[PDB]
Amino acid sequence: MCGTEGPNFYVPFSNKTGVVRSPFEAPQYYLAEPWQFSMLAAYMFLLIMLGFPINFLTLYVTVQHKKLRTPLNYILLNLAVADLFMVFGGFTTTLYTSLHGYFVFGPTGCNLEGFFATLGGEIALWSLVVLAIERYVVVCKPMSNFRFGENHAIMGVAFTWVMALACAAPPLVGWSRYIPEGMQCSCGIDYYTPHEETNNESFVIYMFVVHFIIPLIVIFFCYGQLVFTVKEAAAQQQESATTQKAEKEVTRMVIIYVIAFLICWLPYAGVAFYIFTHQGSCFGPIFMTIPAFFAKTSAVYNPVIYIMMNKQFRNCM
Amino acid sequence: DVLMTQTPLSLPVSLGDQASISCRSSQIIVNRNGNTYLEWYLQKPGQSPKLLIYKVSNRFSGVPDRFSGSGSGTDFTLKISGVEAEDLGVYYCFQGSHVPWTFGGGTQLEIKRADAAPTVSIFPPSSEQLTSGGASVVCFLNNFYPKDINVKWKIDGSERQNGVLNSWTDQDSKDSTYSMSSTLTLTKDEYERHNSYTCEATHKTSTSPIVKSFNRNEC
Amino acid sequence: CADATLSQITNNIDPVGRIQMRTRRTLRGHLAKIYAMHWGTDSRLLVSASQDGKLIIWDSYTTNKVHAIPLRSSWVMTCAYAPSGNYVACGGLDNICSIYNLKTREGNVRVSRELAGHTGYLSCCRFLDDNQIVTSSGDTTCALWDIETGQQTTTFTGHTGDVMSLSLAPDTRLFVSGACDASAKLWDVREGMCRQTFTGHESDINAICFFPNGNAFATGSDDATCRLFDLRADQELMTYSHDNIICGITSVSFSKSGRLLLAGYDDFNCNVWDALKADRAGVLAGHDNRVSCLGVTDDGMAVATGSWDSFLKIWN
Amino acid sequence: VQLKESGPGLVAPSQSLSITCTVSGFSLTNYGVHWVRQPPGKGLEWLGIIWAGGGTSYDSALMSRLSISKDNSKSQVFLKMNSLQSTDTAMYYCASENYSYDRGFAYWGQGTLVTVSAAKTTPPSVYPLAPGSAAQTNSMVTLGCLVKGYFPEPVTVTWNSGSLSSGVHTFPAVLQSDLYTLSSSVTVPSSTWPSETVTCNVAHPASSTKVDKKIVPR
Amino acid sequence: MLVSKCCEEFRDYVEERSGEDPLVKGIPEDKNPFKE
Amino acid sequence: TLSAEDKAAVERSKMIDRNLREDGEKAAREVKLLLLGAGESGKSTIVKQMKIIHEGIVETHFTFKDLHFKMFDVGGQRSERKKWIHCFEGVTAIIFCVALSDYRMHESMKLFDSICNNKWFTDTSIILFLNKKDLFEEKIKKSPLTICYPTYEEAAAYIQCQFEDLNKRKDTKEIYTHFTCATDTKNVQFVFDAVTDVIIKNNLKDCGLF
Repeated sequence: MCGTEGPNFYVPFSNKTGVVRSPFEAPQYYLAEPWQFSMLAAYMFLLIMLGFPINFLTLYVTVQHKKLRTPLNYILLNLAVADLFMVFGGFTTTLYTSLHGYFVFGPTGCNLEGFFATLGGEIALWSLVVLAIERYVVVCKPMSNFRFGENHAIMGVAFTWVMALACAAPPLVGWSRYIPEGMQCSCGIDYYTPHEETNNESFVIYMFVVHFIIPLIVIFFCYGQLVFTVKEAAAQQQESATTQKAEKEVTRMVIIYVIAFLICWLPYAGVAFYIFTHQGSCFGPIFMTIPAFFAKTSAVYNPVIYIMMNKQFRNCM
Repeated sequence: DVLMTQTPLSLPVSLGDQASISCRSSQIIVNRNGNTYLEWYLQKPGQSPKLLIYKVSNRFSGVPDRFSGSGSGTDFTLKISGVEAEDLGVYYCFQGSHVPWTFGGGTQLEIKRADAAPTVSIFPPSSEQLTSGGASVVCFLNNFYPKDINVKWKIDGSERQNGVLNSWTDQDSKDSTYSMSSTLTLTKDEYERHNSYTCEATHKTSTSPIVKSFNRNEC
Repeated sequence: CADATLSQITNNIDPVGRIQMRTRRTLRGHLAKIYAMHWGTDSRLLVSASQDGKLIIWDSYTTNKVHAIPLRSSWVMTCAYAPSGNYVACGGLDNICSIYNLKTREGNVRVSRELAGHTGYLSCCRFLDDNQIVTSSGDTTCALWDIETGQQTTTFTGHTGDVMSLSLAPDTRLFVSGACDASAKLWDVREGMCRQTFTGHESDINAICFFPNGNAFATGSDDATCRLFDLRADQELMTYSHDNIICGITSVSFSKSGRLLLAGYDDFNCNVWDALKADRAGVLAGHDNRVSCLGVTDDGMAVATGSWDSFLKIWN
Repeated sequence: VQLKESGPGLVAPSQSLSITCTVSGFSLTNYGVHWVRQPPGKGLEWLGIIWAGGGTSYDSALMSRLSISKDNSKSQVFLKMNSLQSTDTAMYYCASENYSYDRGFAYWGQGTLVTVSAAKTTPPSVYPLAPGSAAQTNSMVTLGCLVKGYFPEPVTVTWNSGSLSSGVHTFPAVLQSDLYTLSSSVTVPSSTWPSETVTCNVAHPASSTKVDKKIVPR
Repeated sequence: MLVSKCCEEFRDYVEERSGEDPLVKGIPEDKNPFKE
Repeated sequence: TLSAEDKAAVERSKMIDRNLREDGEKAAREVKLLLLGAGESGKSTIVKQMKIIHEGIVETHFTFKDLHFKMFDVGGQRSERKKWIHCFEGVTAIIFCVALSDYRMHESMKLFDSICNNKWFTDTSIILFLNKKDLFEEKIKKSPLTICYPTYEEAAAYIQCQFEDLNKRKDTKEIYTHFTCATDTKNVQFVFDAVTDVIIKNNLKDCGLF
């Protein structure tokens, strides 16, 4: 009446009709008409032919020109790597499953896909977190008497891999599980059912605190103070034209970053948050088709926002 | 200053027969890195040379497999497995080890066939050159084989060889025969002194010389 | 007497072909821009100078740092290694050259001498032994100092421009220096007078180094044309230039036999030339900025390159 | 990979010759380019080579009068040869060198004939040669063209604009007071002429003289 | 001095000891002191 | 003994790495500037004013508003500066002191061109410290700029024009004009806004936008 409970799976779609089947078996054309999986798959192929180009090309260019190999660029190299995980764990295996209608590689291939996809997404998230923290400390100067060198950049990258594994790997040992979510072609975290054996409640709160409240609060606080500071400076030096220009441009970029981050994560964030506070619920196709698609495509539109507009990659496009 | 002396100098080869062309340098040649560079170039008459074997034994892409490249030390050899029409030409062996690099002297490979009598035709003087004040008598000796041939011009029975302009052709690929030019160009009056001219040729295919003459009184 | 050219003389010599050198090391740890280097005679220990006020002595074989000296001043642009490995030196625009002793106190380091008194910046400073040192001053004069006494024991006059660089002969008895006069001058280090002068250049000689036999040297110009000069010829023997890129040369050094001559440009690369036939034997790429200096081991096994990228690269 | 040559067909003695062999299909900085000339009817002679990195190796005899330079960006290599003589009349070939094939010259230039002479460009003269009444008694009737008093080489004489290829006999030009005379012929039956149109194409690009002659009785 | 003599001594000094080239003995990890 | 030396070398490499990290963070926190200007153009006077506000090379150092500043004055250095003197690449801005009434303008134009020839000094903020402004204004009343080059607003317009002709970096290069003022109240806030603007511009350029 609510959803289809499985042992190795949980399909967010009611079984009261008797129609539901396993996501590893039959083409799921009773979840959505084959025209819908046709456009879905074609759109996914589009995103392959945009995401893998940019993200692989970044690495290739970095290899060819060793000028881009600087400490400050490490977290963007990390971002590229992350999104290539999202390309192969996500887009390629999605191609090979949506072409059929059902997930081919078994629950072990489900764990492999969910792992590498989530790892890429989390590495991207914390790459953006690290960029915001670094820019916050450098420009806003919150810490008294501190510097940001290569030691800090190496610790930052390592920390992103430690935390990424600290999120993606627990579902591999028994804290939540990787199962097909949404249209059942993509495997991800089990945020929508309870399971005391895998401690879903504790996992979701852990997610909410380290990987939602702290990142949003830090980014909002830091960019708010930065905008206040720049506005105040522009207010005080009324006759400096280049300063008014710099004011406008920095504020433009800060606004771009924030909107990019909200588009990228508040779909998933809002869905998960309303799941969290409204345990008394059951959601239908409208919601199973908006956040996994729209959230995952951020693997596309964070490379746009942070790579294409960066003038060394606008000069590479 | 190594010289590539090639043997045999000129060897007639029938279609399908195998031929051996070996060239030995004036000195032993090995590149200082351990390699030896003997390359065989086939050049059609008047064209650019074409490479056949690079690195002594390796066939280049597009080079027919009927060419076999081999040899060591001072002996190198290109062997032909099947001789076709495209086998006519000159073959040079090239060394690229010690500069200045040098080419082989070239091997004249020719195609045999059954004997054929030459075709002899005479041409009346052209009207346009008659208007311009000239008149050239043209005799053509076409498709005689082998090269052995003799040229004689007779002017109303008078022996004439001075002023005769002749050119020789190479053996054709499609027909494999020799041809030779015989054109006599003189002044208007000297042409006008006589009413007929005789073009006499000697060839082995017939014991009787082939003769041709034309009448000035007919246009 | 330029009766012929080296290529005409070496015509009967085949090129070495494409030279392929590999990256053996990546010396990371420098914080700022690297400006010099010098191999020890053991081919194991090297000295690097950076604008962060640091002189680091690295062990090439084991990739680890052996010594690290914080300098008095952050404007260092030259450093030299004592042949015995007992001393190091640094200096730059500060007109003062600081010399440290190694095998007297280990672990820490002592500033055994400070040479002050120059009227011009230090562009290059070079050891001759454990007690003599030659410094390049941009006042059109150079200075030979005794480290134990700290005085300008000799002054080098004859150049009419700001001296950019010098290099000692492999036997360390003679050195050739270039200034802003677009001329190079050969000097006896003990005699210090302009024996032979080479002109024709359009800009300052931004690079100069000696051939392993001590009979020839190289020059780098701003117009991307490396030049080879002989000591006795008083004229250039070969020109190694590329038209398409106009960035100048920064440093030069030769291979152990001298078949191969290295010279770096601002185009983010270094070119190694077949010195016999002016052939572009190979390209060394990988520096994250302009190349600042490079050298070869005295035994010639490997080459070290130090650049503005704050990293040294060893090639074999 | 293609090597295309272009140069002046006629050059005065003792002047400077500029030959360009524009290359394609490869990077000029990684392959060698050769120079070989072939005098009329003789074996090849070696001139020189520029290597991949810009080094040069010349024939021991011709360092002094031969100069090989290249612009790597334009894929253009230039031959500067000074103090030309009459013996320099030859088909000059540019040949590639591939290191990966270890000194094998895979590709050679098409060659451009260079003439060292004082004669001037003279357009060709064409005359139709149809057999006369005494010469038409043969079972096979011969047709051809004579080119008298042209300069310089070459004249590509095509029969029916190259469509007629059977029985074509072109003869090598003959030295006549430095004025070169070549001839042409066809082997056609009495059914081919005059029943079917046969035209005489004389192509002399130096003066760009192109004549097409339908063969008519004398 | 005369350039040709400089060129000849240059060429001799090279050809006597140009053997330190990795194109001569190869690039082996075994005898290279600067290995990993 | 070799193994003991190996472990000692590893440990000393590690603690040298820690020392280099701390030295690098400490040095990168402080900001260095090279002080320049014409001889006795008011450099020492401005030094006194800045000391009042805040509290052959020579060094000065101090701390203000939690930030550590240090300036070095080259002084006497006989060399061709315009060719390569840019070795101080990486400074936040280039400071030059000019005694306005002491002018020289062609020399300053040549120096500006030499700065412009450096791509990152084409995009580098240039600060001009104008001393003797009262004397300049007094003498300019009857002796115009034509004394050096054989109406106020338009004349300054063509002055700025011939200054800016070789400059193609109007956005990334701004002339920061300062006078000699003893009144600390305006001086502190204008120093603060100058440093705020310049560090924000440097950070935005590091961001890689434009």
